[PDB]
Amino acid sequence: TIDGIIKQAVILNVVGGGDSIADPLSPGENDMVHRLKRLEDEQKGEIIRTKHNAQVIAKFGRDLEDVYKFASREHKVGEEEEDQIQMLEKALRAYGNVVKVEGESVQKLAKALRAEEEERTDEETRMIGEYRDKIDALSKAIEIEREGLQDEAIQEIAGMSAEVLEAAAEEVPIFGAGVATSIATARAIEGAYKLKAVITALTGIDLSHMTTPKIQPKTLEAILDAPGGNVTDLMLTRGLDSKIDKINENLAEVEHMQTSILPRIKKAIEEDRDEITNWSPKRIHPKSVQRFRVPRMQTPSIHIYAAPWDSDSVFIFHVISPHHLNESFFLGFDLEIEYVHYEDLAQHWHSLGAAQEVTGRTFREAYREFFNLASRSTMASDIHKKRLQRSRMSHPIYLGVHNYELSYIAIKSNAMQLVTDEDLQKHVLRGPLHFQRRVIMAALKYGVKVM
Amino acid sequence: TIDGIIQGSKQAVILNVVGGGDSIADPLSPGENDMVHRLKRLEDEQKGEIIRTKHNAQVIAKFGRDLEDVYKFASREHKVGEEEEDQIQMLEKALRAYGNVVKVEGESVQKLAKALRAEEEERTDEETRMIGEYRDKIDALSKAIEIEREGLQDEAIQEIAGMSAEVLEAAAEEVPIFGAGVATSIATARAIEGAYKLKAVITALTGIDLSHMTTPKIQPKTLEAILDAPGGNVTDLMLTRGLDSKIDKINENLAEVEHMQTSILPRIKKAIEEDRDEITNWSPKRIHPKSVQRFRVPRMQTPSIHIYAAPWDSDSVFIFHVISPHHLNESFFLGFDLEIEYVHYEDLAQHWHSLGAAQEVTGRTFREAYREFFNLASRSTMSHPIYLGVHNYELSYIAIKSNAMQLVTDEDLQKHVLRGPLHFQRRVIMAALKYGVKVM
Amino acid sequence: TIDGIIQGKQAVILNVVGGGDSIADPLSPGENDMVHRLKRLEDEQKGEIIRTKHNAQVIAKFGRDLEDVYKFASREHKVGEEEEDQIQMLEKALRAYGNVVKVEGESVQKLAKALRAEEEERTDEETRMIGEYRDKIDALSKAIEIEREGLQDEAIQEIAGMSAEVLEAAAEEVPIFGAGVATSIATARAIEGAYKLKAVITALTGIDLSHMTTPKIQPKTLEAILDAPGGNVTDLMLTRGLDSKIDKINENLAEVEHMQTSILPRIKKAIEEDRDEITNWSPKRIHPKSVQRFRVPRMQTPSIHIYAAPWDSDSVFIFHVISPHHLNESFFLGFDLEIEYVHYEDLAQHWHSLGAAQEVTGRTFREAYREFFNLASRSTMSHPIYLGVHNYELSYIAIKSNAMQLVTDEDLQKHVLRGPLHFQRRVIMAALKYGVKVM
Repeated sequence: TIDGIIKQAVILNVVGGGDSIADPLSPGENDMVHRLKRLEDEQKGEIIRTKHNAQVIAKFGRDLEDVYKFASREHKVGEEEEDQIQMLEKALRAYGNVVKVEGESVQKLAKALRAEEEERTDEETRMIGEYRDKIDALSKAIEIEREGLQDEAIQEIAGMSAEVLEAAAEEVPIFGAGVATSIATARAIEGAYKLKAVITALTGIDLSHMTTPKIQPKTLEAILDAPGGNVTDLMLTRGLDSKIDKINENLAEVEHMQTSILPRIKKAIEEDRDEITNWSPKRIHPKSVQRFRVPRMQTPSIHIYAAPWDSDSVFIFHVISPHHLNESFFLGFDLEIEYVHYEDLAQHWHSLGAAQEVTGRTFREAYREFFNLASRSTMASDIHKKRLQRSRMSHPIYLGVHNYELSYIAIKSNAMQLVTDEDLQKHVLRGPLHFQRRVIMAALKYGVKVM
Repeated sequence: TIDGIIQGSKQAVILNVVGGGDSIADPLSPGENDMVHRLKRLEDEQKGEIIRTKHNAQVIAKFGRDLEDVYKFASREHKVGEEEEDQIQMLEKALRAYGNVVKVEGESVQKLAKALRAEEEERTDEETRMIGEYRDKIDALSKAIEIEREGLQDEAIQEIAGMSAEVLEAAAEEVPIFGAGVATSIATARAIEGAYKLKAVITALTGIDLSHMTTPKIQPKTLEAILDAPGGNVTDLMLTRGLDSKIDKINENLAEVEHMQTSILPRIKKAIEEDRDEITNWSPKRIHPKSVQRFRVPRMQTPSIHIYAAPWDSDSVFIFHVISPHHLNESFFLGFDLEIEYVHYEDLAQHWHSLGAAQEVTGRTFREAYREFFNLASRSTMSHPIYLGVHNYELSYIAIKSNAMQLVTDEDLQKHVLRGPLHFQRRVIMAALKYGVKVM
Repeated sequence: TIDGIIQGKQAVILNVVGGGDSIADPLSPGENDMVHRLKRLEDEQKGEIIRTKHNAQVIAKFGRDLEDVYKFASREHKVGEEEEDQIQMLEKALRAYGNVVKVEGESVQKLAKALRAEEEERTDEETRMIGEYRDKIDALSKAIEIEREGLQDEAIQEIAGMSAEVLEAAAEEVPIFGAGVATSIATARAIEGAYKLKAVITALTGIDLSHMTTPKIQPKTLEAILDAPGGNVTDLMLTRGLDSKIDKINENLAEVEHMQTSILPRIKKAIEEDRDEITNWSPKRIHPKSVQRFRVPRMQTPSIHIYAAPWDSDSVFIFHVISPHHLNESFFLGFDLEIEYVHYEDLAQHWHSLGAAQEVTGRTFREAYREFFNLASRSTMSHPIYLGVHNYELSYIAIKSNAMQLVTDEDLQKHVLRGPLHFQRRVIMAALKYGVKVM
């Protein structure tokens, strides 16, 4: 229940190609980053499919094409009508199969990087060579970007388009090798074949959290850690271990869906046999699957809340972890009082959540303390104190959602640095207040490095 | 004219679904309002590719090859010389196709509505079937809304539920034309119109904006009835309230397209023949932009929620000017000064643009309306308002009017609306104008 | 270097909403980012229609090279022995881009030349072509006429509002394909985008080319239409817009020629130099390592770069507009709306790889913000907060001329600063990008 009271600094992210930030207090901008991401991923997928369909089928199996065809090409009726359970199983299996292939590739490269030099095979030597050539490009890019900064800057380290970022940053491209416009990542392949899209379409279960970042913050940090000097093989692993963390987190989610939730969906279909007009054993009726609806504010994302009074200095993050690790934390801000709150919380009791030992406080208990502790600060004006006291007896106003790309543990670690690292706290709050709020979001999602 | 006090200083829900549902915006943000339209167009174009690929044979079997002809002209073929398309024949084809799609939608809702308000014994086997299938979807929506309601904090103002477009179609769409109970395959009349670029081509050839001719993705009165019956099964009669709201909008759309065909189409034909000797290389097969500027509505007189700001630096003052479809040439004023807890309402006169049907000459000018508004507002500080832009609405004009009416008269509404950051309060007013809020 | 005091009828942004290029609040990093994201998605959807409708005619006119660049970008992926020579590709895409814009340029030149030629001197086809251009201008005039009497007594906003397809039909002087058929008009900007020419150059080299574009409407064309109310715009007056277009086309042509003669040879050199610095090096591949030599810092790209004050102020914003690399020029344009203050200053040339060398005059961007922030901070040394980028569509000279009117035209200064401050900032952006006309 941390109530910590708050040179060049860089957001560990790339603009253009990289994932977007938003002002936490702007519901519109947060909604639009998701809308734009979906439209951009759909246009990318057409290129992946056209370029690589034969090779995707050869590697991952025709199941991926089957899920794609069902999603957007064919609609079967009567006797030929698709078994939607068989479809749901197919899409879950395909998603898990794509991410496990990604994981194995990063594991192999990570293992090779921490395997002396003499001990490395010819192909281990080859593969580290190819990875280091890309890292050299990223290093030179970051070098040129760094001396372009003003004496006192708070901004993202670099700026490259998605195609340039894939060519330089993506460690283990599945197809597309060293041809720009042709690089096919596991995230691109999943999106192209609409694997998550179909799982969500059939079950109502949101899976936006099951993704990977386009660049690893710890990779960027290591490049800055070694200025001109070549980043150690060991230092590179930090980024690669962050990636495997997220991949394993994704794999555990899909396995939790297959072993825990899939059996109950099957059960629900047979139970509703006499509750549904023209019931079919081949169809998942929306009625049968509302059993597994998480409340919109309990999905695995950064949920943003505003103060119940007119304030642009107060915002609450409530970040929820994947369902299999049924965890969440509170991160509150009052920039007018230079105040930051952190707290670990209890587990939700929604259908999708895995059961844990019942420790931690309620989100409700957490916002009462946030407003309470704020009203006690010596820095607070008599007007502000009275507004915080009114808000405390009041409840926070839900704005919306902002999906995160790192592991839940890494977002937790990012939040921890925002509450404890006092050096961080003084390079973050500079410039227009609305700009400060974006920077806090960026610090929560990726991290900032001070120089 | 109605002028009350939005008293500032329970739970209140916006009758809309996030994700799948139509978007709101801060009225004072011109950028966000512009981008909701841009994003909607891009999302509808991606959806249309799936509708076309999955259903083209069945669309042609049901609505006729005219829809495919409009699509092909819009985005697949470009004919030249002797084979060059008669653009009037095209304009007629697209208007006819649009009208044919919406009349099929209307007939389906009518049939379901009629069945729902028929004695159980009186209902046919298929009427019993169809109400069964509709109720199964409503049960899903009810359970969804039930789970969503106990997730709310003690004091919340937000949208009732959150589901993706594909989940919302499966649970909310009463009369899917194709796609039955297969997610990713449900084809609505709104999806079919968009997929075949019917409005797109009418606008492209005439310059006439038709953004207003749409249907909502969920009926607010349907959501209201579900909340009206907590766990308890919504009455068949109660369900009709949403279905009647839908038929209102469909009939409103049908009257617009009929107004375009009988009133405006003849004058466009006339204008082409009149400009015979005013146009270099004139063709009877081409609609020249010169000939069709006669029918240009001023950008601020289109059927939408038009947003204006105060001529001084204020984030508390904003004016809605909502214009009805051209056939019902009506509009109203809805002014806000949140600093003074003030709301203005007023019915206004009819515009004299080409597209407007003539009415009896009552009501004050928009100019007369802002003078009073700004007079009261400037007391806190003649003034002319700053136009920000447009925000298209999905319900009937009558339902938006009714929504505006509740913002001026329902004092219980006024006290749950202005809470949190002022920018958030402005979005909530927009949401209340577009969909409505229910208090609990 | 000019420092003036902004002072304070109808005033109009010389742009069309819907179909026309977007503005943004300079102090909103999100809205600036999203206008670019939306533009790319809209251009990709448009390109599918251009390709499907016109592929045979594009190949007949410009050659199969355009289709080859498109196919490489989004349709095929060759491997092993059959793998594409990425240098041959880069040359092909640069050649194709240059070939499309030079065809556009020649068409505007021909129409411009005809418009200045005395009526008797004009050929039958010169008479035809001016007739067709004037019919479109009449449509634009009537559109603008109807739009003008819809304005309130005191209005500051864009002159007109039409969708892209309606704007192409009425405004685009020299459509390459699509003639007088809405949904079918193919501009050089549409054709370039459809065949992913710049997309592939950027994808292979990392060099941003967002600046190489044309506006969807010429501000000087709109100005001339307002200059002649009901009265027919003179042939000579129309040329002002047509000369602005040729300015931008020639600016684009000089950039691509600068890329081909100056930068392309060094990229080829860099590939051979890194022969022993790259694991599994190929003479057919452009490795990202080899092309970082030519990376412009993100804040030095040819765009309107926006900076905020290092303190909490919504009245202070700095434009730093950078010209195309071949004309290695830039200027500073600072605003403090709380003090009614505007700063202008010409600056020095950047020393990034892509910049053509000039004579070493002008002050540093750092020197420029020091003074700006000094005067501004008096209301409250300081370093500005970078927000992001906003690409411009007119010639660099025309944006410079637009900035000049914001600092010197005192009549302009009093119709711009009216209404909510956030709205005022958008209007300044609009005035910088297109211009405003007062009536």
